[PDB]
Amino acid sequence: GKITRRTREAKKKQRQPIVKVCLSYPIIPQVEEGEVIDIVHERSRGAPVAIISFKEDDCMVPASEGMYTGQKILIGDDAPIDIGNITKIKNVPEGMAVNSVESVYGDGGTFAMVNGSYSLVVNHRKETNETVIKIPSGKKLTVSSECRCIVGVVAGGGIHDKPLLKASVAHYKAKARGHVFPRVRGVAMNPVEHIHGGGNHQHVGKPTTVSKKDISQEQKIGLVGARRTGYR
Amino acid sequence: GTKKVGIAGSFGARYGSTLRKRMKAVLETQRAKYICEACGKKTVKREAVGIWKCRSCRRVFAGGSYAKTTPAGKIFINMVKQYNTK
RNA sequence: GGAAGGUCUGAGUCCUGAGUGUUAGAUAAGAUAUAAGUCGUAACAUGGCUGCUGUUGGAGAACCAGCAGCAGGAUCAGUAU
RNA sequence: UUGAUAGUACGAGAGGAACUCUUGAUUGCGACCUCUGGUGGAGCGGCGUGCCUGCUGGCUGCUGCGGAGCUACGUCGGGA
RNA sequence: ACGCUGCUUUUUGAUUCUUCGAUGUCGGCUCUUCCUAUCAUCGCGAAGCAGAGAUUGCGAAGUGUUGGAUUGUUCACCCA
RNA sequence: GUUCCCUGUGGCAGGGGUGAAUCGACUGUGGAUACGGAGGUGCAUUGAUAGUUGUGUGUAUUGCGGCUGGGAGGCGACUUGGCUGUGACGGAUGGGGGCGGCCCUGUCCAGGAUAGCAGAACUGGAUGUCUGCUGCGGAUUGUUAUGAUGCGAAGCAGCGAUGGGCGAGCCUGUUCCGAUGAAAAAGAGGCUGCUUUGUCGUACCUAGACCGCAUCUGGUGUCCACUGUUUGCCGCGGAAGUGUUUUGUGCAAGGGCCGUAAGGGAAGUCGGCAAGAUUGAUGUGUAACUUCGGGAGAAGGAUUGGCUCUAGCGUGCUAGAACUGUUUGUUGUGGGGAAUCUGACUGUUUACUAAAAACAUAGCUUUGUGUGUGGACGCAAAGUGAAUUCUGCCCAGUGCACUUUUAGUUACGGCCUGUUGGGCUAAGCGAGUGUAAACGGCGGGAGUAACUAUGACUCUCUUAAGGUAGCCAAAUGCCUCGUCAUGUAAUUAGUGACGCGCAUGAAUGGAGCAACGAGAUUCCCACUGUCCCUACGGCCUGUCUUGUGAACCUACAGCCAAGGGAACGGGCUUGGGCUGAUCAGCGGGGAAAGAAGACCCUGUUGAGCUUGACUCUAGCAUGUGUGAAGUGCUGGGUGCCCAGUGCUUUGUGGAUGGAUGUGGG
RNA sequence: GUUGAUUGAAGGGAUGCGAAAGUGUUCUGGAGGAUCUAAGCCGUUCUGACGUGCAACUCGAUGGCAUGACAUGUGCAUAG
Ligand SMILES: [Zn+2]
Repeated sequence: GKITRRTREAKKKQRQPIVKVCLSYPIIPQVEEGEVIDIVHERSRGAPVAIISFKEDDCMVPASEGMYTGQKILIGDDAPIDIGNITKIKNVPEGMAVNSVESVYGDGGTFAMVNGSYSLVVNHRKETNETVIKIPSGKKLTVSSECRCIVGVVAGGGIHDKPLLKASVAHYKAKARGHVFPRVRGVAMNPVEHIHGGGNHQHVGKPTTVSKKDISQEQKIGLVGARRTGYR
Repeated sequence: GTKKVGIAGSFGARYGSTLRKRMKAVLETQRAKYICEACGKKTVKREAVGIWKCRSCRRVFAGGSYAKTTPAGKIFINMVKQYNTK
């Protein structure tokens, strides 16, 4: 055989990468006052980015829905509750939506940083200083009560409300983001390139669930380690 | 004008009728004009996804992809605003 | 009108387009009167799971099940420290 | 193949021929251009586009008729 | 009828003698020539041949044997 | 890479020619002769060079001097020797205004042709304002279009900026994107005088000066280029500039590219292949169906020149009338209609025999993953292929997942016990449960309704479950040219209907055709040399002359009948024969030429690809040896060895030896 | 780098109907992987020419596409 498409698309990307800018906020224990100086678009992202200026430091963060240029926000551990306002996660009531939550007290942000997402604060277990939160995927996770966050949802709304509708729109999206476009189906190739192969009719020819444990790398194509298949 | 098709009349008869109704709904709120809150004039338009700007006084704010506010943004903007009063 | 011709009225021929009737057709869904029947028993008694109206799924067939409503019901009604 | 032979011979009837004479054709073969048809970058006319300053006269494009010659859809020709 | 004896080389088999340092492999269209086991035209017998229409046999290969619908078809099957 | 100029000569030989502050590069950026960037324009000059030589005027720069100022004005916008700005950024489209060129027009000075006539022609040259901002003012105002305005309209006064008609840069708006349109070098500045400006390239050729073996009908980045007709920078014709010869014939048959045809009108053919036919503009008139947008330029009918006038306002377009000809006017520009199969649509493909029903696509569904610079509206792997309407039943086999906290099976090393055995300590396999938009699968036999016929109903064998909704002799039906109807004079074709369907059937996707198609099929109108059946004509070839002058192929050769022969002889045996040596034709034979048959078989000859072939292997999983010191804690058996295990700082995280399992990558 | 035309979506103006809710007509504007044509680019058919060729893939007529999921010079990255 020859080497399959999955493995070559991985090698092309170490030669010529897609790069995003790494948003994060700094450490400031005393309550300061910031200044949104600009909100801007970025290639390969869907969310707009805000430029906020402190007394001796500037930062780039995901803008929340409800920000505007020239607005003042506060940073510090004991800061008041309002859209924006980087503050510590024990000063936040239950049922409130936050974004860009860190996990180690000083790493910037880790959770909920894409277009239109947030995490939920569910419980404050005041003994042991633990906070249960819900992250965007649904998993529940206890963090310390000293990690910081941002109040509100990320801007950029529901981007899937509008269909792509046309070939050229999927062409411009994959140029900016790096998806495989177009995709030739594996059953339409010759056997030399794909485990799905030739044959006098187009058909896979054997089970499409494959293992995730113990088999050769380059055999893991299809539905890898699937617990269940079917419509519902 | 057109009876049922509106701003989706640029598509002729392509793509199917269910998909042309999704285009018509999101295209009306995306290309409309909104009143500014700082100056009070009707001059807000969309620049890119999530960026709405006023042509007079130049102020920029952040919202939804195709609408100026989103249904889950309104819900949490109130909670922060009731929490401060009470 | 000197004539070649011009003008008005206009049948008929040749072609296209609506209408309003009437009719043939392989196949094929109903209705009704019969015979002589075959399979069951849905309704009428609390008719052996009370019955009926709308709606949505299912079964050889009557019909069966879910959600709300009606008595044309099997109740004009029953002891508060 | 037409007319005559003949509604005759033959036959209860119904039906129904031949030798000899006579009229036209179909197809093959070999010629011919008087007539009719086709063609005719020979010739004459009509209507145009550009160019010679315009009219006259030219050159260039499309069109009607179209002699001679060639031809067929036209004309001629079979042992006792 | 039941049995028995032949001929042709147009069918399809049987065989493997020639050709694998290559003999262009189906049908149609076009064009020529040969055979007779004669379909028509010419001559002549038989009859369960009255006439008419056909049926069966002998001499005879000079001349003729068409136009279409459906199928790639050979073949087949209908119309004139 | 000297091909450029001059001289001599029958192509060579000899001697000449390329001049730079103000052209390009040597300098910027992870890149560069097209991106960024200190600096110019006229006129004249050689045999051959010129933004380079000479000259009129300007701009920058190297260095060296001399003199001189740190404030005046304006309510304000701003004026002045009086710093900290730029470089620096996409597509489409409207309005205003135009470099050069071209056209119409008044006047003046000249040019070329002419038999005759021409209100005096034709040609050349020269001349012929508001995007914005401030003060007062105090409510209206404007566009082709969207508008502007008590967050201060119009108006008045200022500041700043800058002959007529057909538009390039330029000014000013609107719009489009899950696409929003590089980076770095390079800032300072007044009036004057002298002085400086390094290195390398520069001749000639856009195809007869390049590549394709060549003076080859092929290929090769960018810029400029007039006019009549016209919507048209196309087609059909003209300028400017550029290229070009002067003693071959005159035209048989057969070819290559074209023109015209009586009467018939697809009878031709596998098949309307080829040709003919429609064609611009403006009134009129437009169906079924349909995703309501379309279908649609549907279909069908009519008008059109020249001349002389009228009407409108926006002055070149639009509308109306009379007259006239040998009846005729677009001297260009889509054939249409009725059905079936198939792919939704615009797109892409086998450079050199396949353009498609193949591939892509939006939409729809499933799977994995809490972190990569990227943080689940994310990133990656598969199938189906727009919308609409649907997507049934089967977990027994194979695959995948979880669990083994209630069987078995199983390796190094360590520990235990014993005379060289036995115990204890893994994952995997096995077992249990779940999963079909995973791979796939989806039955026989007997009776039974008052004529026959059939079987709602019953018994029976049997499966993991027995093919559901729909659809069909369909690109899927062997038998088969199935059976009935319809179109023809005549139907192995087409369409409609029927269904025990060799072997239809549900994201292996089923049913379904609005819109789109150089896709596959059948019929109708129109039209014709496709044919009946061919004729005549044009130009280039061929035929004939002069010059230049190949190749393939060749045992030896070259008339027939029969015979025998390795079973189809030019030559052998027995018979029959044209014609003494030319020229043009032609396709019967030479089992004609080309190519050590690709089909087929054999060889103990290969290679591409697959897997349930044999033997192995990268990677991955899981125990275990090596590695760093000190301490506490809970549990096992007999004092014991081990498990997890927290803590302390003072090793470190980079690795490395062997064992078992898995492994068409 | 990319000519000249055709069709006429949203938004905006005017005018008519109606008790109201609502709706008719017509201008303006200039959307869309919307329809032709040019510079040009491809390669459907003639199974046309040619087939020791102009040519180791060309020539003629006919046809398809021409604002893009385009075409093209040059710096860099990918190698059996
Ligand atoms: Zn504003």
